[PDB]
Amino acid sequence: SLTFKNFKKEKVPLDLEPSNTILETKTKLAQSISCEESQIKLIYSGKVLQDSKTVSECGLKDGDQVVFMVSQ
Amino acid sequence: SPEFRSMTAIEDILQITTDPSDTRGYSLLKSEEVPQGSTLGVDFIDTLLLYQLTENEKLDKPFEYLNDCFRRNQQQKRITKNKPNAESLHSTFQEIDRLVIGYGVVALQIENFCMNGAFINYITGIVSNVNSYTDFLSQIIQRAILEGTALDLLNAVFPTLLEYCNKHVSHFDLNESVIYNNVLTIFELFVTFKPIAEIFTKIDGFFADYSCKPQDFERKTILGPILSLSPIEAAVAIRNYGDNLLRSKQQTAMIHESLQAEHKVVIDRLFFIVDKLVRGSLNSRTDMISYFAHIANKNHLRRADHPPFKELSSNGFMSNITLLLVRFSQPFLDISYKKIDKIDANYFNNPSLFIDLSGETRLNSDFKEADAFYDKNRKTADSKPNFISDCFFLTLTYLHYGLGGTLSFEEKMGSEIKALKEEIEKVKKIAANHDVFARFITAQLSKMEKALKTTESLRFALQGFFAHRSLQLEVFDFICGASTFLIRVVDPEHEFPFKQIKLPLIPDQIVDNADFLRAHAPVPFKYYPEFVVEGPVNYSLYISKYQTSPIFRNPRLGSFVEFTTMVLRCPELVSNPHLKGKLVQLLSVGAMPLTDNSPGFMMDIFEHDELVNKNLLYALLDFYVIVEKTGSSSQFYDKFNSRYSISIILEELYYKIPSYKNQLIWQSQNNADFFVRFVARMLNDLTFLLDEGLSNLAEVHNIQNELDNRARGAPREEEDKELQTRLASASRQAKSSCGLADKSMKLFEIYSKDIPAAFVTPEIVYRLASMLNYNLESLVGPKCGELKVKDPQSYSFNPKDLLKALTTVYINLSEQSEFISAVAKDERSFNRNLFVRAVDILGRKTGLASPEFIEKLLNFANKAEEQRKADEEEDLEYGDVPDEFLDPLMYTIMKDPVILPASKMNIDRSTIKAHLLSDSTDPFNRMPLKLEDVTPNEELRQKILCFKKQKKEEA
Ligand SMILES: [K+]
Repeated sequence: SLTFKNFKKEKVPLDLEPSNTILETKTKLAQSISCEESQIKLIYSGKVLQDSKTVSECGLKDGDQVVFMVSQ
Repeated sequence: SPEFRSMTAIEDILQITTDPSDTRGYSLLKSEEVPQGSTLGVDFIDTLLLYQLTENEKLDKPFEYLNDCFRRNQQQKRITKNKPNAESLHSTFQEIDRLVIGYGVVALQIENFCMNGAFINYITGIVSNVNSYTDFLSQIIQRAILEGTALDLLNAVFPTLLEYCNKHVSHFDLNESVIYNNVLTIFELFVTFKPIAEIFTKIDGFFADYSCKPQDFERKTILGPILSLSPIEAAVAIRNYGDNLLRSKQQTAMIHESLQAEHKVVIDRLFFIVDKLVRGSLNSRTDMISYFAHIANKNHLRRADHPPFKELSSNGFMSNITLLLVRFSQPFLDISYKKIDKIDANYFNNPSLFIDLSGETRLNSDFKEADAFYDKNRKTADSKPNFISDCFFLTLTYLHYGLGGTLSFEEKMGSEIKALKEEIEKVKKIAANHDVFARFITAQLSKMEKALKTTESLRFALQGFFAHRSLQLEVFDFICGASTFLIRVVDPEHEFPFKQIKLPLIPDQIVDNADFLRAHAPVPFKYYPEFVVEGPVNYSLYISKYQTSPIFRNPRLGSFVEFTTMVLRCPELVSNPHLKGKLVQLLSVGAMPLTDNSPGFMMDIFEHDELVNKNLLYALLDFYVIVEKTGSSSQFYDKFNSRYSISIILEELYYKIPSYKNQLIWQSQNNADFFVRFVARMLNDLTFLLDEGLSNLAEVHNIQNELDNRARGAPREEEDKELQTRLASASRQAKSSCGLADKSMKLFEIYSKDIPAAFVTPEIVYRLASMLNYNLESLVGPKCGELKVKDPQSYSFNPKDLLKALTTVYINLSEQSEFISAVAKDERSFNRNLFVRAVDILGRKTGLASPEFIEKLLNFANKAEEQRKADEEEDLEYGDVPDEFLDPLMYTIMKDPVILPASKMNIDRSTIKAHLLSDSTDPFNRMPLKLEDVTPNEELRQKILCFKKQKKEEA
């Protein structure tokens, strides 16, 4: 599926069904580090992603690169 | 190729290349291998823009760069349209539009996205050149709305604009022309999007924190800084006026005009903005009421005698809000009044939702009854409020605390400036030999000089704003609308102005009424806060001093005069007599003839408005009496100031409006008891008012001579400042007493002219003779003759006019034999020579008195002296029993004198017995009386006996 890049480069491949929410994605990305889903922002193709939206509704296919940001 | 052109259009529009190390600005793309591939085109565009914004360099203004990419994009589309293959490049421009806008949203949604700058710098760039960012911003707004993230946008933009206004400009105020305009343009751009308008009040810091101090509402709240934009801000006033305070009138006027033109545009724009909020949704409009109510609630000391200015909202903020609230109220108060019933008269029947009413004095009720009224009255869960009704009473709240605090601030400035000039003048005299002391004195001069410049500049700016007729008209029209509303609340039918209101509400009362009157005060009106009446009237009195006053020639003026006359006609409505004092003072300003001698500006209404012409005369004659019972009370709006104000109106009504002249004559003929009560009061004040005026005028001289001393006694000099206080105080009281004396005497002259017989009935005629003769003695003797002040007009002191009026009264009553007789019998003052001296004095002001007038006065005096001569002849020849031995009704020597307990008259036991036989009253004052209650006058009985024995010895 998808690739999640940091600011300073640094990639984290997540396997997602085109159905789980972006809150579910974050909870997965958060799990894949040592942080809370609340500190994670996601930015894809000219927009911030939203907790309610399904990876499907976002227009994400496999191979795609999405920026993540970690917070305070 | 055509795979070129696209690639190169992308290069020129994002200003970026890869291999490429030549020719134009463009940043060489660093450094990833994935973007090293020397094609380019449509799907590399995200990558490129991500490089620009996250990867850095000194792309130090990321958001400015986005805007330019967007401009450059629009540019290229236009240039491409008119060339062979516009189509082929369409996919390219779309992708750039798509992503530049998209990331523009992102940049204005989360703080750390780009790694140069933050919201504050992006907003600063926007404020600096808003017109350049506007098309892009509009696309940004629209994109966020469409993706369901508008509030994220607003919470980055608007709180950031707060900080920009408090921290990045030295003063966000009218002086910062470009900046304040661009800030307004930002609000307008956003708030014109309806989905933005509906949630705007949900922005962080839209409301004030709980701990936010009142002066900080205008600084720490989303709308504060823009709402505070006004020419009556100190820094603005100093810049525009403190500039050259010695300017001509012509020169000051042009400054007023630019500032008014500018202030008008600001109110228009603030109103457009807030009206969007109000229309956005029930939430937004309720939150606005809430926001304005909180500001009002924490600003009550704005009306204290010495407001703590630094702990309160500013005049500019509060006045601007007042005008916006006025503007929201206009529609339901237009002259047709068809929407007037939308405002709930029972607004205060429930406990108040937004306005804090704790500590607010009511019109005719105390805390006790009002809280009781809430209990009985209630109104259920949720139940409230209605925007229109919230807005209307909030407007009244601001008129009092907002505008009202602004006009009192300005009113006191004349005195502040004069005191300040005097302190500076004194400190300028100090010879400071010691360097430290010399630095001290100059720091003190310089601090006072700064305060003086600030105050003088603000007086100008405030004058500019109150002379601004276009703005003040709105305030006064609100007042007139509010007046109609309030007459509608009082009406038992609640039908006015569609049907006339019938006054009086309760039959007129033929010793402690307060309780009765409160008990019959109308509900719910008696519970309305005093501020609903204090606001209009303070405003109206104050704004009268302006040439461009919104009151002068305003066709709605009628409504306010109507309300005023109602309030003066029905003592029940408003218990506070200082309030009524202000109201009558307002009517008197309306009655004052204009500089060219034409009727005062309210004369027309007094004449033609039915509710007024039916009620004002009675109202004035009744109020003239009632003010006596002013228990606790003090000047101004003193009983004497009120009587003075009433006299002006009475006198003008009688000169210029025949219908009021007839109503006056009518009251004297057909309602004598009411009318005599007014006259007795007028007469009684006239026994002391000249004395009081002279005495105060002599206390001025005592004080002035104590000041002059210089070798010093002190014979006591208490405190020099207390002397100036005592000197101003004696000056006030001198003017107020002489002024009233002049007016009362003139009322005696003009009335006695038409209804001489009202002035000659028993209860008036002896007291009148006594009072006229006494006042005559001052005017023609040393009481007036030894008084020498500079400019006696300063003190309404015209002994010549008062003498002229006084002597005319004698003339006007000169054919009433009861008067001729009362004057002839007044042993205390009467003396023919007083009239000779009057004639000699009147002839010292040429034209004061005609020869015809002089002959008339002398015919009068001659008749009086001749009545007195006849009386004394009658007594020498026929008055062989001393008078106090004679029964008062039977004229014969008393056998058994007794004292009546009510009248204290002596009368013979047989006479009172014969009286009480058929009529159970004191025959002199009609007081209930039983024979048991008379008291033997033994002392008197012994004189009569001694007397009868003296005479028995001759016969
Ligand atoms: K009407």
